[PDB]
Amino acid sequence: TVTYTARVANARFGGFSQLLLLWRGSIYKLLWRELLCFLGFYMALSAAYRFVLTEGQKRYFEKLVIYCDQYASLIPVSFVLGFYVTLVVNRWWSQYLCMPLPDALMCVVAGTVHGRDDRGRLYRRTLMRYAGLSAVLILRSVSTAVFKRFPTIDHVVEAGFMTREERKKFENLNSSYNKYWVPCVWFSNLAAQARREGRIRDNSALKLLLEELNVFRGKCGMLFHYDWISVPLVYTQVVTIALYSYFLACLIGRQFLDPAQGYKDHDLDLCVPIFTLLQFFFYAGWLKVAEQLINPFGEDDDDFETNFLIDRNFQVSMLAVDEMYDDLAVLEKDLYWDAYTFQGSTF
Amino acid sequence: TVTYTARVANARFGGFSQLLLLWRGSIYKLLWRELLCFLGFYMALSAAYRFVLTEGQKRYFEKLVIYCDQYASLIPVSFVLGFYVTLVVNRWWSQYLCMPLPDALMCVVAGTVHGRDDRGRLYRRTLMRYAGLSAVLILRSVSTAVFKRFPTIDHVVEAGFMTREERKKFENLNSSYNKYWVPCVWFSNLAAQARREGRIRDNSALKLLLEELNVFRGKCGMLFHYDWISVPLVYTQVVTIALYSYFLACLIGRQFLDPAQGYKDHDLDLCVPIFTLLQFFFYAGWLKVAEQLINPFGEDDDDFETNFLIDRNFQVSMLAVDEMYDDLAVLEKDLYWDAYTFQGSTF
Amino acid sequence: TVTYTARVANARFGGFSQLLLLWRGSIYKLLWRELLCFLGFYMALSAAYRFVLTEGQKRYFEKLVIYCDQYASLIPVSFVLGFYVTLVVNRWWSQYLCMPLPDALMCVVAGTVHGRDDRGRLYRRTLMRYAGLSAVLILRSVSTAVFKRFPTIDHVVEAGFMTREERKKFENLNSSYNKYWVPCVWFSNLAAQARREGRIRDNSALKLLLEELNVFRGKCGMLFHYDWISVPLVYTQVVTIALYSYFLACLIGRQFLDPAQGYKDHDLDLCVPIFTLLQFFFYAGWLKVAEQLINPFGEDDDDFETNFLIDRNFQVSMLAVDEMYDDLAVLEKDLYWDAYTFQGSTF
Amino acid sequence: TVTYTARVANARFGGFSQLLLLWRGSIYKLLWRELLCFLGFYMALSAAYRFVLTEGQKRYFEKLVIYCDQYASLIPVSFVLGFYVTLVVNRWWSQYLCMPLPDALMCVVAGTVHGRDDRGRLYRRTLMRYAGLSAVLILRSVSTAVFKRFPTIDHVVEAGFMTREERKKFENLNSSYNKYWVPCVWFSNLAAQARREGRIRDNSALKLLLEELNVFRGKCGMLFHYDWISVPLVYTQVVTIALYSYFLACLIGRQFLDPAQGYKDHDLDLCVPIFTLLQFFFYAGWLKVAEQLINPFGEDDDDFETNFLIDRNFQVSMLAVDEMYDDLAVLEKDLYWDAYTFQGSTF
Amino acid sequence: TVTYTARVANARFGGFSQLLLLWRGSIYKLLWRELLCFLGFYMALSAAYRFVLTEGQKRYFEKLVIYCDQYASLIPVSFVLGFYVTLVVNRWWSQYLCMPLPDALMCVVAGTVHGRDDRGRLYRRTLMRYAGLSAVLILRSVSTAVFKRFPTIDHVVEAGFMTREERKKFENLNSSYNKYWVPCVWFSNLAAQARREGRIRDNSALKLLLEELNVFRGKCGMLFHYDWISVPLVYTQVVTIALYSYFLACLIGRQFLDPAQGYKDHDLDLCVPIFTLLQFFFYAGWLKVAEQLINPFGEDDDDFETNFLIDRNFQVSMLAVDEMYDDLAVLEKDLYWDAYTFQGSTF
Ligand SMILES: C[C@@H]1CC[C@@]2(OC1)O[C@H]1C[C@H]3[C@@H]4CC=C5C[C@@H](OCCC(CO)CO)CC[C@]5(C)[C@H]4CC[C@]3(C)[C@H]1[C@@H]2C
Ligand SMILES: C[C@@H]1CC[C@@]2(OC1)O[C@H]1C[C@H]3[C@@H]4CC=C5C[C@@H](OCCC(CO)CO)CC[C@]5(C)[C@H]4CC[C@]3(C)[C@H]1[C@@H]2C
Ligand SMILES: [Ca+2]
Ligand SMILES: [Ca+2]
Ligand SMILES: [Ca+2]
Ligand SMILES: [Ca+2]
Ligand SMILES: [Ca+2]
Ligand SMILES: [Cl-]
Repeated sequence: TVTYTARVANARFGGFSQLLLLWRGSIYKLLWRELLCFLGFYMALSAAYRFVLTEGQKRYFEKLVIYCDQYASLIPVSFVLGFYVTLVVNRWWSQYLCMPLPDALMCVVAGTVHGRDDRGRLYRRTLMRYAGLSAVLILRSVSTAVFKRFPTIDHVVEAGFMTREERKKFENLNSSYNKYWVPCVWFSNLAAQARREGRIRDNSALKLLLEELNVFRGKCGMLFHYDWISVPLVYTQVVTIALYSYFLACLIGRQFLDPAQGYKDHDLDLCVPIFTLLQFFFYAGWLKVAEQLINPFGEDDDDFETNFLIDRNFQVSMLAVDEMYDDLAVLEKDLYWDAYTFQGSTF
Repeated sequence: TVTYTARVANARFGGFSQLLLLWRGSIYKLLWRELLCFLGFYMALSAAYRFVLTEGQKRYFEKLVIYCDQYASLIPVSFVLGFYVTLVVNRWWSQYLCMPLPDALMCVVAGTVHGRDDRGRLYRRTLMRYAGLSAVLILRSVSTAVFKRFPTIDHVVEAGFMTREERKKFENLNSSYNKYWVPCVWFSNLAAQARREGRIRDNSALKLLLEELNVFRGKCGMLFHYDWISVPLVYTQVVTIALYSYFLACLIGRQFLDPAQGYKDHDLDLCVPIFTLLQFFFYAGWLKVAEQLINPFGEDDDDFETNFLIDRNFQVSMLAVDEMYDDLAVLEKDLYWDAYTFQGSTF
Repeated sequence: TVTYTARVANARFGGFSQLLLLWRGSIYKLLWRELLCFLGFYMALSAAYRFVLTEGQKRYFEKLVIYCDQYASLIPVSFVLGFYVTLVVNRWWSQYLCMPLPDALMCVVAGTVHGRDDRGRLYRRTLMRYAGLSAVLILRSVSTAVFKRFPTIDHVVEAGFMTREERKKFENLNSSYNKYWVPCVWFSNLAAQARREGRIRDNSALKLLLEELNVFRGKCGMLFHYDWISVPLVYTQVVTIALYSYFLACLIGRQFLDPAQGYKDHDLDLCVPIFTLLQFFFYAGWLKVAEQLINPFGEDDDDFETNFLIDRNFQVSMLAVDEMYDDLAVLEKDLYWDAYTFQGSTF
Repeated sequence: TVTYTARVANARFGGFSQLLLLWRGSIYKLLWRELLCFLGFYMALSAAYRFVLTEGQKRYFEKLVIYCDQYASLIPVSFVLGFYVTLVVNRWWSQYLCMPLPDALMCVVAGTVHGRDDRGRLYRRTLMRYAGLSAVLILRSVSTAVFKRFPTIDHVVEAGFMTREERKKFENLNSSYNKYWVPCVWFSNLAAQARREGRIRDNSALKLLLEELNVFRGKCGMLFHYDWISVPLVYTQVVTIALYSYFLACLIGRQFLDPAQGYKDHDLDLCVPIFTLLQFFFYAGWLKVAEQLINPFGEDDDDFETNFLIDRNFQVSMLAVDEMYDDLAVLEKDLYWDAYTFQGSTF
Repeated sequence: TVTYTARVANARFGGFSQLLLLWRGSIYKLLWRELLCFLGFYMALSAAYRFVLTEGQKRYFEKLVIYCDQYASLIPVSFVLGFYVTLVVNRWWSQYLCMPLPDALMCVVAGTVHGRDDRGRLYRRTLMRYAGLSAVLILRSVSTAVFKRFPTIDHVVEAGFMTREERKKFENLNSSYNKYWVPCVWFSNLAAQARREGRIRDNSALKLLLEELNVFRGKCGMLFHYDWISVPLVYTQVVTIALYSYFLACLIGRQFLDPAQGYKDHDLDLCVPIFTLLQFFFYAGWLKVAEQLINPFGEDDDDFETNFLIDRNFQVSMLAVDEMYDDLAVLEKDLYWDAYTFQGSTF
């Protein structure tokens, strides 16, 4: 993730111009290789036309150039690319919203799972750790960065998310499917035990805990579903073929022809297809943004900070339910007990 | 479902090019027959024009070709196809989200339906099996693959989803409508019996069970509703007619005319309508993707893995509520009891 | 509703071609009269030009034809029609989702309203009947088919949805507004009485009943709101005028002119405006689909099966809460007590 | 609101033609003045060109007309207008859904706030009146029609929504912000008092009451938010300027030039820019529909019936919670105790 | 925020014309500098062409002007700008809806946290202050205006949102991440203490309090998420480059050429590119609106009134839970105890 929200807080005279100087997360970084390849093929064709081909071959090449310039418009590149990019961006933001966060759960646990003794600390810490462990399991399933951080379950155990007895129980479970859900079942069982023990003081608190657990588990499952059900491969293939075929057609039909032949709209030889290069920049860049966003759990610059989120979530959960439990400041009268640096339209 | 999420985790230089070599779930697999038929008709017309027709017939054919090339644009193919494909894709993802999953229910059941004896196991297993049975009934109603797997209720009984006494009760029920909802009513009655027996320890736990059951049942009903209320037949007919009429018009108007006649934009005979073939590829492929996605419960490559989901859901449910019930590891102090391979914009 | 979901389960070679042979719910059925009228006016104009008008009148008519062919594009028909049709289709699916269903309520009632005696049956049956009666009242308010089935409240009483004492109470209520909500208030009062009687065993069950009742009542009210707040009349008028004016302009400007005059793009007299007829087919058909979908509660082929849904809902509700109450098969060990015809991307 | 839902229940041969004869809520009513002004300016320019200007001035005017006809397309009128109108329509339907309705609250109150004596009637009536009063306060804040009906709080008191003691408490509250929320706090306090008194029999009923109250209050607040956060003024200014500049350009460039000069596409003087008038009709009408819908709480024909809704809501609430409380017909066996005027795709 | 909702309550003859005279929040204010710069560069180029260049240089410049006028259309400015602006506007309204409001919480607290003594006042005031403090912490994290108002935590303490003992606890918490969530954990702990003390009379009231707290905390977290996950930098760069390159191309290709050369569509020298200036106005203004809306928490005219909302929320919360607690007017019979200044379609 490359944040620039502060740089654009106000609409200024040089508003988005200063963002053109950024390299990390930029279009230049994603596109300079493809732009160089396109320019190289174009200049190879141009050099062949200018220096290699004979006169009759040049006339045939000019006819082919005019033909391909005229009929390259039949490719619905904008049509297919717009549909694809809209689909990808919608999936991208939805996938970000699907990352499980322990904040609601840690608030409920701190308010509902009681006891200053070691057993209450154990209960709260273990419930939050089960939530974090489910998040880690699904994230290493769906994110290449998290997988590189946790390539084995041994790594997860060594990171403190799973104990060794829990590891024995986890691997002893007979299932051929992804086991990210197992800590959620552990959470339900442990919450039931805590309620039966009296650590959870009422059935409504247990119900609230289970509801928040199910929200968290639903987010994990939604991450799994997005990972499994890709954007349909046929759409990806079609948009890739549209871009490729259109720009090969442009490699042919955007060539500068000899102005001495008097071809219409061919009388200025600039030797560099600046507008064709710009059009490639925009269309291929749109496709590259979809390429980067289609799996936001990879290791692109603008891909989500999954490992950072894991660390933040674990630290904040443990702070909230262990250090902060029953640790309020004394009830104090505030400053305005006895009370800077629109009403409506029709009034 | 053809997953390629890992292949596109990062935006690479050969980003989507390597996906063009895939055959299963590809545009080539869905479109090669139609492309061959279009090319065959085009070449039949071209051969007739080149070898069969007389000179005056050729002149009339050339006039007709110019006319149809000019006025084929009056067909709003892009207009109708874009609307249709957007509608289909939205319905497709919504339908995937409507498939019932037992994960929330299994967590609630494991946390709320109690007893290590055989009767508690029976309660938990039977509740999860009722959920799975409702899912199977609606899926065999709406999915051709699931129907081929369960062509009769006898098959459902032999798969273990329904017992024979339950089969007698099920077929003895007098209804002319789909009975997918019956196991949900069985679930409500059994949950009430469990609460009355004391296996469910509180009324809030029963309420949570019923709420999750109603979420599951609503997903089953939404599957039924999507199956019943098709995309309006008139839209399908209109987009099919638009594509067909436009490409018959192109079969006429994209023909290569004799360059000796000096017709404008007709001076290069390439003998193969490469750009017309590409345009057919893209437009007919868009329509074929809608065709494949319109019923995502069939047996296309990218159709949903309904039978796999049935098997996974049943196995995971039975694991969660029977093997994993009250089977926690002992409460253990974690690694960070005494504590790898952004704050905000305005700060 | 004309369902064809099974016919399109798989994307086949003759995928959507076989749907072109359907008549019920088809574009041909909705559009053949308008297409005939357009063709008749076109041929009347063509006959007048070919046989009636003098030479100077023909020259003026040709100038007018060229003018209207050129400047008919100034009408933003595609612009207005696309907006209108998207709005209509979104409202259409939302309206289908707003039809009240008793399934959640019948599950809750079967699980919460208890007693095998006649009084418990009376309670459950009456609660489900109040829900069904509210649905019937709003549906006959908003659906012409349901109104034809229930043109008076006497018809509703004779159908068994309302008793005669309930009819006296209902008509004795002093209100000038639609009374569809009255059975929902009856439902709340009866649920409160059942809880006070002990038939509902706990306050959380009563709360769940009231929440599901409020979901049902909200769906009825949303049906009323969609019926009241039409698509803005000005949009309907504007799109109708756009279509009409554009196609009158085409009646003028698509006429075949005498090829002997050497007008550009006028040298082939086909005598039948096949592409203009196709364009009318597509644009007027789009408008006709919006026309049919704008009120999905009428008696069009693809309009919702409201009376079928009423009958199904009543039958299923009465089955669920009366025949199926406390009628479980004995708890039996399933087939897999001692256990046919993807893990993740980063693994 | 101008309802025509019944007129379009079925797609008929004269489907939308009969809606063109309506005047209230029509495009003609909203647009005839602007259309007359545009036509008057056009005819003033045409008269000046035809009768006033000299020959050289006519030649310069013709050159200017050709220039402005060519380059008026550079104004992205369709681009900006489509975005703006989509935004406005989405906000419009969302704003309608945000109007608070007391139906859920009246059902809950009738089912939960008990007592046939005068005190129970007082409780139920006062709770529903607090809800209605909050609705009235926010509506007179946001709706000009409701403000004209209630220009002072004295008018609200005289309408029976607020008592005089409540008026003293209301105006004695020290706040510079809109006080629409005050009756909701009164509602919470009164519900707590009723529960403490025993009129509300259980804590779950109180919780349900507070949840429905918070839904109602959230709808009131959402009305306030929509009133405050307008569609960004810069979008309104930009679309207004786009329309105005484009149609001034058309006033210049759509003028009929002397056909004797042989200007291309200028050889038929119709003296009336029928297609330009139609284009103005459609584009300016689109803008006028956005103008009417942007504040749906004004006094346009298609603006919401806010005062009617206030009256209906108050009457129905008082009927539901006072006249209908504990006023059920005796539990009676229905007609089908001993039982007119689709199963699935894969079956 | 620049509200003009009242000015557009009705669609009037001078409907949006009167909004063109506004300066604050206007397009003129956001765009006059860029428009002046574009016009200055255009006139510099025009002066060079008219007065500086030689005849052969003029001919080459004219050829370049024609080339750039023709091929500047290859830049998909409308394509990229429309996508970007739609994304920005959707994020903008979602971000407004994400601002936390204490209204639901203050209603619940006033109805559930009891006691007229000083301790009950302390409880209610402190809970509402914790909510407000969480809102302030996240807002100063995400909003530059709120940060300028609260550049240090000392400023927050001096504003009364945080006490000094709470400040010691807050800074003593060991975390490297944003601590906006800490007052929510304080809220949960204090609510648990109040329930254990008997100030909260039932477990369902505590559950409702925790649910509303979690809604509030989720809104704060969603503000953090929107601040962190910017609109992808590559989209911003691409749209900025598209606009810039297109309008530099127009600086070249919109130049008025010498009409004596007889270039087609170059025969009227107006010396001022009025239509090019208008096109720049619209396209660059669209981009500037996205620029202003992309971070709606800055200090633009139409940016949200975050500090006003902070003050309003705190004042209203303290009024609702302290001044208004258990302060009802006596239950009084209303005016209509013994009872001004549509039924359905199918009836
Ligand atoms: C861009 C993409 C990559 C490269 C490439 O694909 C697309 O670009 C294509 C363009 C082709 C050339 C077009 C024109 C001619 C003239 C012809 O002359 C006929 C005889 C003559 C004598 O009188 C009649 O007038 C000889 C062949 C030649 C040079 C083609 C060679 C192959 C080329 C380079 C193709 C190559 C594979
Ligand atoms: C399609 C919709 C329904 C029908 C209809 O509306 C639109 O279509 C319109 C077309 C009109 C005709 C256009 C051309 C001429 C030539 C003119 O000749 C001038 C003199 C001449 C002598 O030298 C100068 O050259 C005489 C009149 C005539 C025939 C029009 C008659 C009315 C018609 C049929 C209109 C009719 C009401
Ligand atoms: Ca990525
Ligand atoms: Ca399929
Ligand atoms: Ca209809
Ligand atoms: Ca209005
Ligand atoms: Ca801003
Ligand atoms: Cl609850």
